[PDB]
Amino acid sequence: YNRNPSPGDNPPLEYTDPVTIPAGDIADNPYWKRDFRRNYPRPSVIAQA
Amino acid sequence: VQPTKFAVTVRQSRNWADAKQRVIAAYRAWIRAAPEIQTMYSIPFPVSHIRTRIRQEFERHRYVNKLNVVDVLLQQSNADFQETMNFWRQQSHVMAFFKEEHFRGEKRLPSNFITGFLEGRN
Amino acid sequence: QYALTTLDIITNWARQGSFWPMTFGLACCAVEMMHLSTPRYDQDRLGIIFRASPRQSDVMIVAGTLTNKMAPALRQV
Amino acid sequence: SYPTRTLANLRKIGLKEYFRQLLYIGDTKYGELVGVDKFGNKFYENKEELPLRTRWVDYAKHDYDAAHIEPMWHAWISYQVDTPPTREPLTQIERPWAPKEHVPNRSFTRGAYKPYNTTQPKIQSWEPKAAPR
Amino acid sequence: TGRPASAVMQAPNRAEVWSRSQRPRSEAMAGPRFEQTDFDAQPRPWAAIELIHKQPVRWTHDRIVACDGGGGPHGHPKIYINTDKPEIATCNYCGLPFANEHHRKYLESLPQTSYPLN
Amino acid sequence: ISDIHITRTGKPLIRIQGGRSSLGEHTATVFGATGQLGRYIVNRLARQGCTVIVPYREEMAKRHLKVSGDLGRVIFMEFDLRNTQSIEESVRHSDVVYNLIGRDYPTKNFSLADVHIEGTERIVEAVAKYDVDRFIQVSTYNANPDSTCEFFRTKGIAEKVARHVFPETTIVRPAPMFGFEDRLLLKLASVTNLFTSNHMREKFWPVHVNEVGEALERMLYDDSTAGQTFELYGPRQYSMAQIAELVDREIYKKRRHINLPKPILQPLAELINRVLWWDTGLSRDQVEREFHDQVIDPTAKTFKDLGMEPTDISKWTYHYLLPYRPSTYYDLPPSTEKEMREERKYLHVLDDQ
Amino acid sequence: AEPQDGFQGTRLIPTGADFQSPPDPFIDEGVDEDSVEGRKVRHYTVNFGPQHPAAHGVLRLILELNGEEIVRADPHVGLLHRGTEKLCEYKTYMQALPYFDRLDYVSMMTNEQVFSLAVEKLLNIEIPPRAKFIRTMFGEITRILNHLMSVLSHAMDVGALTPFLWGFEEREKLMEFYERVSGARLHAAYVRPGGVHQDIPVGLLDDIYQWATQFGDRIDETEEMLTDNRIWINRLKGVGVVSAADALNLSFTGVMLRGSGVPWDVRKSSPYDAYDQVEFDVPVGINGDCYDRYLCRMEEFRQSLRIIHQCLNKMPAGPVRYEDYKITPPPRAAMKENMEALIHHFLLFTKGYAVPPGDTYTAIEAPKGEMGVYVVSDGSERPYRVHIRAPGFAHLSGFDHITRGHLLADAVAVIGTMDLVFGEVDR
Amino acid sequence: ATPAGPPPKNFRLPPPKNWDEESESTIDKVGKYFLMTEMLRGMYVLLEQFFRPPYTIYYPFEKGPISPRFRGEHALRRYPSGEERCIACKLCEAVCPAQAITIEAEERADGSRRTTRYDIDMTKCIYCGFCQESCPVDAIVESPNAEYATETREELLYNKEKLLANGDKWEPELAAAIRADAPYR
Amino acid sequence: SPFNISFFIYGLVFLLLDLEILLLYPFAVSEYVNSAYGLAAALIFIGII
Ligand SMILES: NC(=O)C1=CN([C@@H]2O[C@H](COP(=O)(O)OP(=O)(O)OC[C@H]3O[C@@H](n4cnc5c(N)ncnc54)[C@H](OP(=O)(O)O)[C@@H]3O)[C@@H](O)[C@H]2O)C=CC1
Ligand SMILES: *P(=O)(O)OCC(C)(C)[C@H](O)C(=O)NCCC(=O)NCCSC(=O)CCCCCCCCCCCCC
Ligand code: SF4
Ligand code: SF4
Ligand SMILES: [Zn+2]
Repeated sequence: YNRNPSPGDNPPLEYTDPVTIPAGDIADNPYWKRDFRRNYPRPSVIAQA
Repeated sequence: VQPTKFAVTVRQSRNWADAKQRVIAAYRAWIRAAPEIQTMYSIPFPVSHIRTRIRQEFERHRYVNKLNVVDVLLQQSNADFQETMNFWRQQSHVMAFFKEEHFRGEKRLPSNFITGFLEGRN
Repeated sequence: QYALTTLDIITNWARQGSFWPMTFGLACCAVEMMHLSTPRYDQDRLGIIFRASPRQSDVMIVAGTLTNKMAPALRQV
Repeated sequence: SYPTRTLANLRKIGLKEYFRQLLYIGDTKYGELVGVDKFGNKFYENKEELPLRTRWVDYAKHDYDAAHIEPMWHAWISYQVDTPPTREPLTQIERPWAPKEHVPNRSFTRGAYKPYNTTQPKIQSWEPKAAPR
Repeated sequence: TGRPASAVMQAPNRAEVWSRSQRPRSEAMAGPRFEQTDFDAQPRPWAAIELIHKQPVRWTHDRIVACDGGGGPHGHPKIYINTDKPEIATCNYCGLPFANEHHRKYLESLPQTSYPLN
Repeated sequence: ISDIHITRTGKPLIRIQGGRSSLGEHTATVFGATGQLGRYIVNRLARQGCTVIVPYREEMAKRHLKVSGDLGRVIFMEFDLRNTQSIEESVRHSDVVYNLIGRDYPTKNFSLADVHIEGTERIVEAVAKYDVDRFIQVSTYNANPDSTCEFFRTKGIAEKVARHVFPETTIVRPAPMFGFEDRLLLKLASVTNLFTSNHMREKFWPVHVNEVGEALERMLYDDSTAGQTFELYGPRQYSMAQIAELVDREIYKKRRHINLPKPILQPLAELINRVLWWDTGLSRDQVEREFHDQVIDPTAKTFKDLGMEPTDISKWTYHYLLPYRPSTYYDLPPSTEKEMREERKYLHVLDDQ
Repeated sequence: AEPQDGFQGTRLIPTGADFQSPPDPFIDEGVDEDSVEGRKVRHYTVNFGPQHPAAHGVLRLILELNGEEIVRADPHVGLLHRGTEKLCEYKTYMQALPYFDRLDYVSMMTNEQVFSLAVEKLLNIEIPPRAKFIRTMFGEITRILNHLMSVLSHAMDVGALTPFLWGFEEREKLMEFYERVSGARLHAAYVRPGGVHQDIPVGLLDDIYQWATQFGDRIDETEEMLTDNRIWINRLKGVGVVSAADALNLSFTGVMLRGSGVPWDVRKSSPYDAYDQVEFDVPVGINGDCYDRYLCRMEEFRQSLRIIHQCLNKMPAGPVRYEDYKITPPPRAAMKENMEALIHHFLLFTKGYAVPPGDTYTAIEAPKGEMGVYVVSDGSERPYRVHIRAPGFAHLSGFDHITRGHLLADAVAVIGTMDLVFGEVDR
Repeated sequence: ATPAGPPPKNFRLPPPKNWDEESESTIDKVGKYFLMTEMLRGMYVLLEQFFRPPYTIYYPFEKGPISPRFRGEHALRRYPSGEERCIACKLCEAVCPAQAITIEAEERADGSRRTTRYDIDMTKCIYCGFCQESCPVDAIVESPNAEYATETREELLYNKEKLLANGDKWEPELAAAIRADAPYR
Repeated sequence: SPFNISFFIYGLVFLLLDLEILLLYPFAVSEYVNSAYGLAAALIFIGII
């Protein structure tokens, strides 16, 4: 039962690398709606004035 | 000296009369300690060579006319004094302050133009 | 020649059978040297016993990053 | 080991083979022959032993060493594959550059690997040619 | 050095260097470190350049052919080779030869060719 | 000191003068590198970026020499003074070859003749076989081809064969050397039962191994030292008894001096050397060495010709004998009245622990 | 006008000793002669270390002793200071991640978790649910791994030697799971900004469940040897006692904070990853001593196991890596087939991803206390400043205040109750 | 030390119990002292281990388990043709966390983009595997070989002649580990 | 450095009790003759120490 089979005999072809529909689709996702790195918040600064 | 044997609370010189008083007390302790530094670290030099070399390290900063610069130079001394009087520095750190125990020796810059030219910048 | 060779083989047999290492576990590699003492890989079954003292030891295992502050104590040990 | 296990394996391998194993492995162990390395090492398997002890090797040399195992068998002995090199197609690739014999770890011997620079010196110097006078 | 053939010949398959900045083994394995040494134990891989040119040409009826290195995701990034010059076109990543069937007559007439061509 | 060296054969070296990772570009072969002197010549070349070929007989002994150099700098070769191939292939790449090989006693495998002659022969013949540029032969003080001492005889004859076949040989005749891990001060420091037959009356000019190690570097760096003989020795005349009292004055050790006459000591000296497998410090030829005094060659160059000053042994005894100084709280002097009073401000017992 | 006004010393900096205030006289709680009371006692100093166990590899603590008791304890650290915080300024963010494996070298995937969470916060990205659960599962496998080192090495110093060997088989089994997801028994480099490097292999969640079914029995037998043992009890009761007020004032975190009766866990108070999705309890002690901190650590064994089982049952499907190739590397198959993917592959492994400007202090509940990092970003591809907050560094700083008056055999127990790996302390 | 808002329900401890308020019979309490019963239980647990199977592996005859993703010594691989896979992009040189890779490339005699130098300082390398994640042609890998202690550290400066020799030696096992892990890469 | 007084107490309490138990060993090899009268005296000696 334990570590049986080894990972070396796990069939390569069985595993699937997934995509999620919004971000991995071909037809209804412009990248610029999902570019949250470039919509980063700025630091909001308030001085004594 | 509450936490350690030679600890001194970090203090800021109030004026030049105070700052010169501290420098002289720092120099006094160091040259007092030179026999104790020469046995622990087995320095193969006379106590006189140690004392004359301690003097050089104060003679470097004799022309400092800034009071904020003296306090950092005093704190550096006090900390160096603490790690030498407690056997914390290794003989290798201490007798590496003497700049003649390099296999090239004290003579490590070229003396003049021509001797450094014939040796390729020393 | 045989006789001196036998003296060597016996001497080498005991330098091999009792293999006592002094150790400087400086960092993580020491963890992996501790797993050499655990049940899966046991050193005792081959005769290895880590001794604290250098006087009782045969081999030094420098296992870990050596720093300038640690080096004088490495050479002393 | 334990008496029930060591007794049964004597009933299998015989007293001359029992002493062979005490000299090398230090255990009395019985299993099926799985194949032979090019270096001559022999591999055995027994699903009925303690975990991580189902596969072992009987080395061909007296001064054995873990670097005597040929590479594809090395994956089998390490439980990294379940198919031994005796049925693995990846070993049946023809590679004339591939080594013919198994070379082990060759340090501590006069055949130890010696590195060298593989590139030419950077700056070529003038080959002095004095013009005639 | 010098006496063994392995210390003298750049690779087992090839005797000469194959780039201008490659050090010959004769000069790389001279000096004191290579005394009291086994030169037949020294790492000496077969030269790839000789092996690649022993490769037969893939004849093709197409202008553009695709090479991925021959192992699916175990090859190189898939690229496209144009075979419209009367020469043998080679994959930039792996070196395999490709040639259009239109240049077979011309290619078979050359005296020396960079790939076996059959 | 210069960045360019044209070797005696004519090839140029372009050195970069720094430390371990630098380029000294000198290739050296030091024969006799595992003794007490060789570790100073090896370390001096290696720590400045030079390749040093170190032929060795025993694997364990040589190990301390590798620390001094960066990767590819200290190369070790397994050699035997009777295997010429090992000698040949140790010197084929070398620019300078050193020969420091020498015993003070005969063995079951080497007579002072075999070591100092049959080895110098076998080695210098290789130096001449490959046109090595500099060959430096370390001989002994008092070397003389016609001497009652086999050490002064056989080492004096090697000097002959060195220049018969290699006329451009530097000869170096050092005085008894002293310092760390020597057989001079450490002998007087360590032994307890000491045998002599000339009242410890040897007179000589003790020299520090460290200047000898530094001097051997400078014979490589000056092309003018090639082909002449040097006499390295210290600044003051000394007798062994005067040397011992210095050891005595530092360490406070009591030793037994037996001083058995020469007729009853020398025949006995051979026996002990023939049955004891370690260097017992007394042998037949070593006792004869006791009767001679060092005579300085007046036609031979000295430290000054190499820009060097020897140091005496008196300035160094405290340094090299300080490790051998048993000083506990017991041996301290009787206390004074002032400090006896200081003890009354402390409690010297913990009555609650 | 510093530094100009400081040249002549016209201003003095107001020190804390200026703002000292006398205690209120009313509600204030608690000489030379011929007698021996005025007499002074000499002390002698003692150089303690290095001990045999791996974790306390580079400790040179100098004690001053009055007889047997400790007067003042001065640890000298730095024997494993390797300049990590400087070398991190010359590396990209992905290149600097392996430096975090080597801080607390018994708790690797939680060191790289706090660096990933810090970088991910400046990236302004949300990592996928599967990597959230993978990280919370392997963060608790890590917590079990560290406690097996910390508890059993502590008892090996105290002189119990058998529980150490039993639980290092448990440690030996739990490092097989590290080597299956990554290829390292110690330094995985598995947790990375944007999720995890690779998906878990296809039979691992079954193998962790098989390990899970028996791990409680291992805690129970380890607990058979120490918990009720009077020798164990009489070597940890009353030892290394810190008050709740002082643990806060001393910068204590974790079980050092929690063993004095302060209920506080970063996982409960500032939830990260999938911790808000799992039910677990927080052991809080009473008497602030080593026995409480031993009992709190054993309870965490059972709580981490209870989280790992919950993570197995909520493991969702989907990417284990943030689905954006400007931040995380594309699959190998994409890079070998699609133009945009090879461009994003190439630039991530040479330049790295840019992090937007700003600074963040991020903390997690590491097994040795609170571990935090301060990262200044300059908007470029290399960190402008990385600062690691190590729980053990603050713990060793309070060793003098805690071991004062104790015996040296007591102080060895205090060293083990503080979870101390010196690569953590010196960064 | 407790959160703001109402204190936790029964956060405060009960008052301590006096010695005579404790619920433990003198017989039970005195017997456990003199008989040392809890120490007896722990000694019994060691008898239980005594009669259980050991965990030990006989190495080097039996090896421990290693995954297809294991990170051992480096190797340079070929194609089925025999050409080196490496085209000198230098990506593995850029990503090296410890600057352990030094690559010099130029145009080969046949015009192909190939390395002239390929050195890996095995004493600088941290065995992270980054070099093999960044490859676009699977040229650099880390074999499952962990058994190569050497005598001198000059033996740990792998040049391109040793790394290719390693790939020729280890190719079946390298191809096998790649075959297992490729879907996840 | 001052030495702790407890070292002295260990040797002293041993020295006296060890002398005391020594004085009882003759009783254990002379019990039958000593009988009740010897027991009473030894009980008195045991009681004092
Ligand atoms: N030191 C002194 O007081 C004086 C010494 N000298 C001479 O200077 C030289 C170096 O001095 P020092 O370092 O003290 O010498 P040591 O005796 O300490 O070392 C001599 C060296 O010669 C090697 N050697 C000796 N005999 C043989 C042999 N038969 N075959 C091969 N190798 C051999 C030794 O190797 P191994 O250890 O394996 O035997 C060792 O490396 C010697 O020639 C010495 O006689 C001259 C005058 C004074
Ligand atoms: P006189 O009135 O002529 O001079 C007095 C001074 C010097 C104060 C001048 O009047 C003055 O105002 N000078 C400027 C103030 C000044 O000197 N600043 C610096 C003072 S601190 C200092 O100089 C520290 C020096 C180094 C301390 C350590 C020295 C020994 C270390 C090595 C010892 C040997 C190895 C262990
Ligand atoms: S091994 Fe791969 S990453 Fe490294 S230079 Fe070659 S092709 Fe580029
Ligand atoms: S595994 Fe080693 S060689 Fe490869 S990138 Fe990492 S440090 Fe560099
Ligand atoms: Zn291709």
